[PDB]
Amino acid sequence: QFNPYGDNGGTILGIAGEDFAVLAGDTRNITDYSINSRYEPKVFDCGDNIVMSANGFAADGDALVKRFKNSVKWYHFDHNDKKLSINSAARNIQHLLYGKRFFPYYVHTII
Amino acid sequence: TGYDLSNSVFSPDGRNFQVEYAVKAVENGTTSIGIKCNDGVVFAVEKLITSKLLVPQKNVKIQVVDRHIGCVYSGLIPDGRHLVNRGREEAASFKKLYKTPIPIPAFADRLGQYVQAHTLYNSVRPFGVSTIFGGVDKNGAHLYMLEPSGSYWGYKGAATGKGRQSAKAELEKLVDHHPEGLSAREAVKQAAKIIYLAHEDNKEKDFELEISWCSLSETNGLHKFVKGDLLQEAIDFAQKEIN
Amino acid sequence: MDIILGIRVQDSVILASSKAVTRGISVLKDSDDKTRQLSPHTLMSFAGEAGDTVQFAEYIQANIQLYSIREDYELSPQAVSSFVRQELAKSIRSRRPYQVNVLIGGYDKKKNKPELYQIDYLGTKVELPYGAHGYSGFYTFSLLDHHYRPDMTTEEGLDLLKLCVQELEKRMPMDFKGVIVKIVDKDGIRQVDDF
Amino acid sequence: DRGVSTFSPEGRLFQVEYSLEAIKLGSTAIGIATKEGVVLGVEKRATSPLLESDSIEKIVEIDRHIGCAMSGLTADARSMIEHARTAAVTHNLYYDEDINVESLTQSVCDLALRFGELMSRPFGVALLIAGHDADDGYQLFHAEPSGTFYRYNAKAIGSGSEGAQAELLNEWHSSLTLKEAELLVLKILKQVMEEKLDENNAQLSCITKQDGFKIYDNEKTAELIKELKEKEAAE
Amino acid sequence: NNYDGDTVTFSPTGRLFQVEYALEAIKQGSVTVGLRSNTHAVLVALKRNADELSSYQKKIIKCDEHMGLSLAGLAPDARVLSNYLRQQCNYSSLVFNRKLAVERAGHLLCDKAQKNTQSYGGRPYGVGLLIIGYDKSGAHLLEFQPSGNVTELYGTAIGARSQGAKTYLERTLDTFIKIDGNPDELIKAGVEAISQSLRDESLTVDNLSIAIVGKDTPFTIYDGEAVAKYI
Amino acid sequence: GSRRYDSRTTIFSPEGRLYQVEYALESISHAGTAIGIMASDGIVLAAERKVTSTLLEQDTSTEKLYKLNDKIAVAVAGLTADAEILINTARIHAQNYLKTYNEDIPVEILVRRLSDIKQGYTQHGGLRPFGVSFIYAGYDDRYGYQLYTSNPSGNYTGWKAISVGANTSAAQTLLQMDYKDDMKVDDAIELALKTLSKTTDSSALTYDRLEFATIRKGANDGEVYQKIFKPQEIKDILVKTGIT
Amino acid sequence: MTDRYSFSLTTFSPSGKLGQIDYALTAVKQGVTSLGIKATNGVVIATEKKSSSPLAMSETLSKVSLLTPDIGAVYSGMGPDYRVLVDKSRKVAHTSYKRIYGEYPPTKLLVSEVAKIMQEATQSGGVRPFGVSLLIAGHDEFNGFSLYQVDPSGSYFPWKATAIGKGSVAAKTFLEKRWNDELELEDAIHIALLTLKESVEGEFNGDTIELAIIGDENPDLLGYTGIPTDKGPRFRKLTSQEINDRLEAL
Amino acid sequence: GYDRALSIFSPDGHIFQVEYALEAVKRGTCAVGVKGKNCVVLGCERRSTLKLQDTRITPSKVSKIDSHVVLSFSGLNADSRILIEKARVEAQSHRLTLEDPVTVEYLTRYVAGVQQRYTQSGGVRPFGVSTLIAGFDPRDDEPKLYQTEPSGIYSSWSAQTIGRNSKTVREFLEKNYDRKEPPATVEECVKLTVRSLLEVVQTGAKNIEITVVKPDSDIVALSSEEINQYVTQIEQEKQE
Amino acid sequence: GYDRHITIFSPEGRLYQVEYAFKATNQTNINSLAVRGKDCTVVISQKKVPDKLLDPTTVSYIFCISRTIGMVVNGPIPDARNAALRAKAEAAEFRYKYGYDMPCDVLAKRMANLSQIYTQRAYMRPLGVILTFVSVDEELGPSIYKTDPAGYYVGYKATATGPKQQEITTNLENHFKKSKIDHINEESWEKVVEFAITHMIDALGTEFSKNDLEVGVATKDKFFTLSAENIEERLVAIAEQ
Repeated sequence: QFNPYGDNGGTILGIAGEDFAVLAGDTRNITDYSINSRYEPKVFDCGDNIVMSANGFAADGDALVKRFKNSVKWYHFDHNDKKLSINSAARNIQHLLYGKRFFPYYVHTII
Repeated sequence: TGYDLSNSVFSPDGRNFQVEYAVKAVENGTTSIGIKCNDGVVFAVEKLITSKLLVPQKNVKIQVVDRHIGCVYSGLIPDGRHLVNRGREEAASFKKLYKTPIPIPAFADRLGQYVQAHTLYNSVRPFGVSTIFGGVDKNGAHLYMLEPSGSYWGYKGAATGKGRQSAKAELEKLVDHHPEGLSAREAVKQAAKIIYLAHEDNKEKDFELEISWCSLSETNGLHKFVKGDLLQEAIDFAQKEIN
Repeated sequence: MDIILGIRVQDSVILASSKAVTRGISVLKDSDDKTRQLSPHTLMSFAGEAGDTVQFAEYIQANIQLYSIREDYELSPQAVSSFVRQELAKSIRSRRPYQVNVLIGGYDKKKNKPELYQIDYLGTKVELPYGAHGYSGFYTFSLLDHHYRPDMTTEEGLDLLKLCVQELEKRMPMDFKGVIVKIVDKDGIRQVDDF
Repeated sequence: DRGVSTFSPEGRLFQVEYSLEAIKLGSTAIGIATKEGVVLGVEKRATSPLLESDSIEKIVEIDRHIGCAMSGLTADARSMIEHARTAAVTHNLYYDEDINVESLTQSVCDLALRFGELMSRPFGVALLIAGHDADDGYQLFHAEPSGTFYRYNAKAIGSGSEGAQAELLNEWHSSLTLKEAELLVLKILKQVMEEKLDENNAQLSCITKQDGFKIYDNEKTAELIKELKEKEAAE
Repeated sequence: NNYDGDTVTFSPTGRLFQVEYALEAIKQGSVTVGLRSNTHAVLVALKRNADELSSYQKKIIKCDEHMGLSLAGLAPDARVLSNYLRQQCNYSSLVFNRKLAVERAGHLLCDKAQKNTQSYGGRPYGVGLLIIGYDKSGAHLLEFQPSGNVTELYGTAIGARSQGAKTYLERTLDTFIKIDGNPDELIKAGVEAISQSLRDESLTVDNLSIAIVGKDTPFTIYDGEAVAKYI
Repeated sequence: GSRRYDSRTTIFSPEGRLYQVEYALESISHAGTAIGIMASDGIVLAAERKVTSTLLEQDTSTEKLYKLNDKIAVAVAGLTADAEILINTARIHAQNYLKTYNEDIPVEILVRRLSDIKQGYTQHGGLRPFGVSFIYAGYDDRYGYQLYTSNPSGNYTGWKAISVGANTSAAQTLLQMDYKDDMKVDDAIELALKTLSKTTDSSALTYDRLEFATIRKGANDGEVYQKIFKPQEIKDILVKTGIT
Repeated sequence: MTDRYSFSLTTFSPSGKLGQIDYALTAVKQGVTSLGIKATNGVVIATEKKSSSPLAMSETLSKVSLLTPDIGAVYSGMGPDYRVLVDKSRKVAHTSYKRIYGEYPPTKLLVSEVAKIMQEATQSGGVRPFGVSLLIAGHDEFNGFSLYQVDPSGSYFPWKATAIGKGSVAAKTFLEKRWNDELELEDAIHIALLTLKESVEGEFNGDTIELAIIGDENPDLLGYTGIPTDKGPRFRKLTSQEINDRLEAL
Repeated sequence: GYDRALSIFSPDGHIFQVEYALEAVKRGTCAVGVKGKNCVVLGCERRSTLKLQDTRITPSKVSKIDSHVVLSFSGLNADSRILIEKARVEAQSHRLTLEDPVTVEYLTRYVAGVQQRYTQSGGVRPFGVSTLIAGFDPRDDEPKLYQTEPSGIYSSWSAQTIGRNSKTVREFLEKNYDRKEPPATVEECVKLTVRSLLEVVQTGAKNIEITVVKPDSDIVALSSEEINQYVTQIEQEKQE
Repeated sequence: GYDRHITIFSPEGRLYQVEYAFKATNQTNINSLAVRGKDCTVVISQKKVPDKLLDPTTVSYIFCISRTIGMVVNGPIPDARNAALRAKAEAAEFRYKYGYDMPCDVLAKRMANLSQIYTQRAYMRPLGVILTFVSVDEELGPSIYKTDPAGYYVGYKATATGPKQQEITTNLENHFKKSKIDHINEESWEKVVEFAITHMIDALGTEFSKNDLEVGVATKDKFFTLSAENIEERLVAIAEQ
């Protein structure tokens, strides 16, 4: 039987300051007991001053980040180069994720 | 009448006038030729220069289908492209099912049936292009020309566009004065001449010459464009003959 | 949800339907009318899978009301039951079937005679003097076999129903929080406002 | 006949141009944009004295920050309003924010050329879409059945428009206040309407960043009619 | 005449009048100019208002970071076509992780427009477009025409009176073609070229629109106070 | 395009008439007259066949009177082939109502759906209407005996007595004249034939140019019998009423 | 883009005519004469085989067709339309009857089916009516022998005897004299051969005539034995010879 | 399916098929409605080119959409059946999802929109019908009367008429209806309605129909007998 | 005049579009002829190559439809190829579904029914062609069946088609009046081909070199066309009269 999911390990971390915020993640990618790469970054700049990590099953994680980055591009095109508020990003991501509600993205996401 | 206002209606003669009107659009186009040589084919076309603002070399008109077929056309350029995209779908799906790349007669009838298809209904317009195409296959070389009606045949040489007649006469000469065969590189020169000779009729503006060829010995059976040196060598050969 | 009963007397149909709604471990509500009125002289009670029961009743109700308006005419209880049976029999081979059992009690004004129809979620219909759905039958069908006679007054029918509810309160494991009782007769539907 | 989507030799779409004729037959609609707000007003034009005048809804809310006035075949605008409302509410659901007035307009304008052998003919109604957003402030847009929309400081549409627009050309300046604009809309309507302007055959409305889009009561406009009549007695 | 009823019909000379009338909508459109050196490509467009109270219809649309077009004719058609183009650029990015060739954008546009000239019930696009981009083989300028004919050039203009700017560039060819590594000079020449297509009005702050893309320049648009610099 | 050859069958005249309905109605005015008369205790259907040749198989035949169910029958005026399409439609609709409600279909309900079909062909779809007019003769246990007519427009109306087809102007005035509400079935039978006799566009009114049917209360009480007359029986009733 | 003709090509003219049906009837009028006669124990249908060249082999072109083992058809008008009708008619005899009830359809019912197809070309989008009139001759256990006529309108009528095409007016009159309600089949064959001779220009023999009957059952024509209830087809084409035999006693 | 755009614009900015639909309404038998102070009365002409009608079973001219809203119409009868049915369905659908019967405004707006849809869809002609929709909103005693027309526009009316010779009686009602003073009694409103029909109707006979709607789903049709008494009554006040 | 543009009846009951498709039939100005041997069926058509630029081998109106079926077309090439491809597809599909080779007459009927539809359904035009199918059928022996734009088809003893058809038809008509048999009574296909070319010469009153003709022969289990030489050999034997 084909298992469509995997698990590539890693861990991520976000803390908010007064006028700053951080998003951190280790750079190790694994399957079972092997190391795939010792440097495979999972925290990404998505423009409009938003950083994103989708930790869990890398293929689902990459798919998502990629889609949200595209969401940013089209938000600019469709609404006259407006800036995407961090809260509007968050909401847009809810819809991205819940869109696959019955075949989920195996990722715990932080921006 | 009314017989000519709708595509696919027979006039009482037995003609479909709208195909015939499409022919007029072809006749209004720039000149293109095909020469079938010993182990290949050569294609050339007249590219008129509307302005010194056209980047020379950067408005390519001869198109390749698969790896081994070249097509060129006179008339409505968009139509020609649309027909080539179909030829590309036809040739890919042939290769997908049968593994062998599509034979040239086989390919000719795929374009043939599809063009003919546009003479069958009033809800499409016929193709505004005559197309000269061909290449090398498992059985040697093949040159073909295909009219808006869907008619096509194999050719020793062929031509269409404004310069259709002079080119035609110049090709007829070649068939007589080289009955045993014409070589790949010879035919590249000859093509360059005949485009120049048939630039008599679109004398208005001046032009850019463009050639391509598909020779089993010279291009290894693949379609390539004639560029740089061998191109200029044949431009020169044709400067020499309008003298 | 749980228990639904009905008995046709001389010239009325009496429907009794349990008042409790239970989700798992909690009795969420104890005053639930498991009933829809389909037309002035027709009543349908229902029991079965949650959501499905009301969705079905309300859908049937809407359909019958639309018919009433179109023809300016009340359908006979036989016809309404035959419609409802077909709706269920249709759904039984559905992708997701309706999981609802019903009793249809109505007064046929054209033949002055009450009628009671018992139809399970499969679209299995029968006309009965008295009927029940699920586990209620097991306890009451023996009482009714005995004490029922075709020419009972409406209060004789209610007293007979009282026995039926009492036996269920004695021996049913589930606390069904009493019944809502409704009478259907020549002058329409009304509810006995305590039991 | 000939195609529904055909070009004239002039290079314009027949069916669009004829729709533009039907809009000219429409009742008058005027909008003026100010740094304090945007005002929309319309001629109601009850076709008989018996028709209950306030059942005429030619000014209509899209969201709390966007309003709409119409002119022409007004039944055609029903579905344009529906689409606009849905687009606005939808965008708020996807983004937790108000949709930009220009974006709303562009969305409505997409609909408009979606016809031919999708609907069978263009719309027979022009729209004045007026709203406010944080990035571009107060705005007034003219949305045609051609698909094109223009932004106006002030604009008039309908049968009174040719005159009315010329009048707006003289009177609009960049420092108008809201009360001034309200009066100015009332003035120009009175001027172009057949029947005599009162609080029953005309209607006013505005959109402010603070209280959003309100249609005015009949009692409230009545006093601005009074105030206008009094002002014009002076000098 | 009888043969202009639709696109599916050829005239007896072999012409498609529906396409020609579409070509006509362009010429009523406001003028716009394109031109490029070896390092940059510039669009300059003359914007048109409806009256003294209206905005100035935007005429330049961005397609990707490396590509964009100006329009003259039916703006909704330009919006459709620019939108189609944005998607193709975005698909090249997403699937192939490859910024889309300006030349391919050309062929894709040609082919989309051709569909609408051969089937019944459709209509030709009623707009002309100028496409500039900086791609893997340098600066580029393309002239799209709704007949389907797309053309690569050093410079051109389309719309009303465009014929003035087009002969101007035809002279100025060897000057501007070598404005490499200067953005402001290349723009200057475009602003001068667009001036040959003026009458009765000349270039004010909120009627002029300029766009530039090139070697180290993302396709960016300049309007209003940002173009005062060039008036 | 294809538009060039499109009649547009579903459009308004500048006076607001549906051209195609009108011309179909005109078509029906040349069809054999059919008459329906309703009594307090039954209904009569009578119709004239299109000028029969002497070789046509007279007895095993139907072109005017068709059976919808056990309680309802129709008389046809117009194109026979069009009518049969609509008839089988109607016969199914009848059977569905039975399967759904376990009750025979009320007469009006069947008439409404058939009329609603006709209406559809006049508003959408771009096809020609059905060149058919019906007299519906039926019984139900709500309105007793009922007569209706429907035409290509999809309009229907109820009648005590009515005609369709040829000479309905003449035929309607004759009926208006000698009809009374208390009238019994055997009188209506006689009225019907007398009326065709006066409006027929040929000289003799013989049995071989008639179809005839009665729906009587006549049976074993409460139940309704539907009688499509054999040719011998039309001859018998034609002599009995003294038309021959 | 395929069939854009989704509107009627037959419509009512101001006078109330349906032009295309009228014209289809005109086309039938031109067609070679065919006829049918009901006997008491049989039915005969007949028509003229009129060849385009003498190089044609006209036993190949067959104008009288079997539809079921007890039903046959003949026509007048356009042959190609007739051909596709016989095809559709044979299939419909199975799909909507035999596959349901296990027996072949009765004559009137199958005729009803054909009429329905023919009617539909009168109304459906993007088609002309059929250009034929059919004569269908059949027997079924509960109706006996019968003969029907189907027109381009899709209207049909039963006949004791009739003819259609070119010389029908004359031939209907010839039949009217000779028909009685006591004709044995051999007599109707004889009458049919006489009636057909009036309307025939050229040679008149077994090779220029196609003639079939719906008569008795033919066990010799069944192909198998062993089911006593299945008795073989009642439809039978007469041979070139069998026709000529009766032109002797003509 | 049949695509053709049957309703399109003309060079003068008119949609002829819509306007020719109004012509079919013009021709339709007259219909009127009047708002009382606590009722609405719907009156309807019935053309008298034919008696011998069974009037038990011929479709009556005022239709119940729900038990608290009715609808009359002028124009094509077959067309009106479609609008009515659709409206009746939507009316039950609204009760199912919203748990409340429709408002007269809502239902009018729905029917109006169906009519509008048919003016810009392929393969369809507009409805040759205009309507009066009248009734009382749920738990509301203030009366409602609305009108729709083939274009799809709709609005409220103190009183209104449609159909043949409606221009005549709109004149009469404009002259005979004080907005400051609506017909107080039911009797009063019914009388004003018959009076306006008699400007156009011929005999009082089987030519007039009246239907009366009071609040809380209180709808009754008047019988010839009682209508006769209104005809007789106004007649004998013609003695001036 | 629109009852002349699409396939609907004219007032005199005619389909003008079908008639005009018959006129396109002759537009190639080519005559074809078919005859039956005992073992074979021969078809000959005129080969006319006007242009010196054409590759003469690509110019042909005889098609190999299946292993056993040959088809010669009278009419414009695009419609001919269209009909050829379709009949090839139909022949192969028939073999797949029913487990035996499609017969000449059956294929002829099938192609005729397709043509019939174009005369009834409005959006499809008729093809401007006449299709002469040939085989040696396993059940029927040598077979010639022909199809037109009307949807008509029939079997032949022999046949001819084209502008000069009538002269050829009557030439053959007369031979069979005399011979009194259904066929060319000859052992080899070689001599039946010779017969065909002969009576074509006589009827058209013209002379043929090896490149003025095109010949297809159908035999037991294969149908094949002849080359320049197989013809030249055959013309040369004709020289010995």
